[PDB]
Amino acid sequence: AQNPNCNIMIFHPTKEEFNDFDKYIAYMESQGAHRAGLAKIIPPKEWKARETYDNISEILIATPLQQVASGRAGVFTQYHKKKKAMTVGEYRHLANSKKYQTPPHQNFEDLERKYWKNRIYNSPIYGADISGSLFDENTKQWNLGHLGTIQDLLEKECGVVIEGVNTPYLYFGMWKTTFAWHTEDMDLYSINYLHLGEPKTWYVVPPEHGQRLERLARELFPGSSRGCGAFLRHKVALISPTVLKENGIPFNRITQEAGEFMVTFPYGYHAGFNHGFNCAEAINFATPRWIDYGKMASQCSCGEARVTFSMDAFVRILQPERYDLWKRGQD
Ligand SMILES: O=C(O)CNC(=O)C(=O)O
Ligand SMILES: [Mg+2]
Ligand code: NI
Ligand SMILES: [Zn+2]
Repeated sequence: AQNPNCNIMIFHPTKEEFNDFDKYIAYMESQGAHRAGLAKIIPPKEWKARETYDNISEILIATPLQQVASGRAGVFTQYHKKKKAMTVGEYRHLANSKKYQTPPHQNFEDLERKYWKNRIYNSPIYGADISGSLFDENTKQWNLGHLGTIQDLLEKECGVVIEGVNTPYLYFGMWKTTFAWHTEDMDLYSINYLHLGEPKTWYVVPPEHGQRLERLARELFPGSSRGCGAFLRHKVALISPTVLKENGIPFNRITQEAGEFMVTFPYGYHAGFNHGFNCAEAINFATPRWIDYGKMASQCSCGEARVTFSMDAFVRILQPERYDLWKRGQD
């Protein structure tokens, strides 16, 4: 078995190997990359996402989210308070202000320590989940707006044609902005490209061990667990590496830098934080190997998780018994 310790793997494809996205994902899985739940892909030196980022300041963040925490430093939830719209140039200036800027630090490890010590005492503002793309239309390789759609994959594998579309999302971050522990909708893959700015630190649980994280979460968030049988779908819970180690939960960590891709694999729980002002682009995707994960994915029916238009068909086709109850949740 390849990668039996489930380590995060880092790949350096050549420009020739960067041509065929599907083939490269399958290659990474032949080497055991998926067992970690997360992989890093460093693009060939010849590649670029676009020519410059000098002209992005007028993108609008219609609904910036202030991420307010409750709990203790290693075990907390966050809720998202909606703020007034602002441009990316306005948000960048805010991120760099004395109130929000990254503190002085020695290295990524010192910064990580400071994040876990102090995150709960601040409420950073995240420009998350903005439909759009920063890839140039002429970028032919690993262009996250030009990937094979999940609807087309389902149709190719299973023969059924379904409604829905699959487009990317932009994330503008600042110091301490946080992504809570989650897997993707319908336990899909994700791919995330850090276009510019400061790094993003990731934590990940191997898919084969995801239920250990879920059992810890039920213990640590007992009211939330009574409310919903899949409450990590709400994407609000944080658990620190120290707490994971104390409870024996297998995980790994890695820091993504500008210019790098990360891939999350089906049922790979992940969480993390931004180091400072940055911009990432991410999208879900599927492969043939996903279908069995999609059929088994948990679902939130309590009503809280509320998701995209395209999830309907995935539930309806892959999970027809659950369909009815899940759709009650969504309506
Ligand atoms: O970058 C973020 O805030 C969150 N990203 C992801 O969970 C992802 O790409 O799958
Ligand atoms: Mg602009
Ligand atoms: Ni994700
Ligand atoms: Zn729920």
